[PDB]
Amino acid sequence: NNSIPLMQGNLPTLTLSGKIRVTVTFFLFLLSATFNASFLLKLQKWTQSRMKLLLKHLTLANLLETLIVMPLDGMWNITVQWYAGELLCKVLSYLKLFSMYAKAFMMVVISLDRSLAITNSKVGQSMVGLAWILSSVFAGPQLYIFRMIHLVFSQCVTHCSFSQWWHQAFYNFFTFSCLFIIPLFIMLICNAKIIFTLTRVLGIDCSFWNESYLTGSRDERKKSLLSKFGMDEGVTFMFIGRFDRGQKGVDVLLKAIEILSSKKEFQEMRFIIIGKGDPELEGWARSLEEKHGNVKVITEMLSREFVRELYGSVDFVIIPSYFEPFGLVALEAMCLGAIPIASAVGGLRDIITNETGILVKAGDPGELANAILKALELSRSDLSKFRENCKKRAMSFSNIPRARLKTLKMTVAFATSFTVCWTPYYVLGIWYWFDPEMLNRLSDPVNHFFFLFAFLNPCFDPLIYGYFSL
Ligand SMILES: COc1cccc(-c2c(C)n(Cc3c(F)cccc3C(F)(F)F)c(=O)n(C[C@H](NCCCC(=O)O)c3ccccc3)c2=O)c1F
Ligand SMILES: CCCCCCCCCCCC(=O)OC[C@H](O)CO
Repeated sequence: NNSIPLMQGNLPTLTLSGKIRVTVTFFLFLLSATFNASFLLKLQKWTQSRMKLLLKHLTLANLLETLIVMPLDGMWNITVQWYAGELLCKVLSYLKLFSMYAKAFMMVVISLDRSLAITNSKVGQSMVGLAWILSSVFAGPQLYIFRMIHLVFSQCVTHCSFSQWWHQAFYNFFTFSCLFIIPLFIMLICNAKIIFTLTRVLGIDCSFWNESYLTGSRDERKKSLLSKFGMDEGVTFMFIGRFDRGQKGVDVLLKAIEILSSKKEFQEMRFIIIGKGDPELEGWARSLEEKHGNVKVITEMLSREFVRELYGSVDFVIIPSYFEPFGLVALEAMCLGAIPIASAVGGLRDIITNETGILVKAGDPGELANAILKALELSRSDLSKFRENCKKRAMSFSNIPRARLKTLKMTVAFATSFTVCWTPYYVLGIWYWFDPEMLNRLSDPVNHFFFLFAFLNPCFDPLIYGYFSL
């Protein structure tokens, strides 16, 4: 009853505009074929690494899915009758699923290898072998379950092949998951990690944010700055952010300061808080600026050159944020030698280790107060190895080899192309599965369009490599 026309078209006859549309499909077939062909040749002529090893097998599955499904579904078997024989109906139904299982499992193997590469052997080729293995084993049943029926005219269908209704439901469910949904799952997850890396890497201009441009010794830099402002020398914490309520944490710091205000070791501490935003939060800071001469507040925005000034002079960066999935202030800061004190709320949770700063629970004014107190209790011993750890840790987060970087940006493009182009094709597939009478509500122009939109992905893959090839 509720099956899927995987090898059967839905046009009683061929309209003139149908013959126009098949010619237009022939175009996209030709763009795809000659391009993945000319990209395959580029690869062997460039063989006379592993990221090349995987692009060959992806492009090989691209060519294979283009040569099999574009003529089958787009040019030939588009009417409701099967014009070949029973043998070519079981072989072609096999090759159709085989070439699509293979294209997906290649995007899975690349998304998996590159997600690992952000942390030259045999494992490289055992992945793509498994990909061709699974995709050939998963398409096996299509040889037995498809048959040519002539009850009139002939068609290549699964009718009267499964017994119970559950035998067929689980088969088509298995086809959908292992064709699109499960790969999309594995892909989106692996490419989510690569997105975090790229954001950090392409987000720190290390050619600017580095300590080679500073002048002289670090404590000279601090004396000179602390009297530039107009306070005397002491342990220095700094905050630079938008004055926000429930967002960046300036209220937490301010209340933490007022806890630390009438205290025992408050006299040794300097605080430079910087930022503009809501107005009631500035009057709080600026009132602590008149009650205490070791609290400077700067709401005028500064120069790019003067932020690097401070990161490599202050003793600590207080980063009391509520939500910070990337953490670039902490990486600029650490790149210049400053020690971070931040709330474990995202990238700060991942960026600050045990020997690279002090993490605290977010949103608590106290506890931050005790962190600021722990930080000063460990300043009596001169922290030089402590600052080199942040310099090197933040260095790695912000820096990536050029070569491994283009393949990183490449993989994210491959995935987005697959996610974008194949999602409309396959949801109408699952939509049809739940309600077959949905087909009676869709154009021939839009059925044709979402067919072409899907095969934009495999013929633009070669374009994605070439683009990120400088
Ligand atoms: C496990 O399920 C699977 C597995 C693999 C592929 C398909 C698969 C998908 C996802 N779509 C997308 C699609 C629809 F489903 C329904 C409406 C519109 C579209 C559109 F996006 F194209 F607009 C296809 O069109 N075909 C083409 C398929 N006819 C095969 C013969 C060629 C033709 O029909 O001319 C078909 C047509 C209409 C309904 C169901 C199947 C597919 O085989 C599939 F359903
Ligand atoms: C847009 C269609 C496909 C998109 C694939 C995105 C993969 C999902 C991971 C999202 C991670 C994220 O933080 O997204 C934010 C990104 O900076 C958007 O500009």
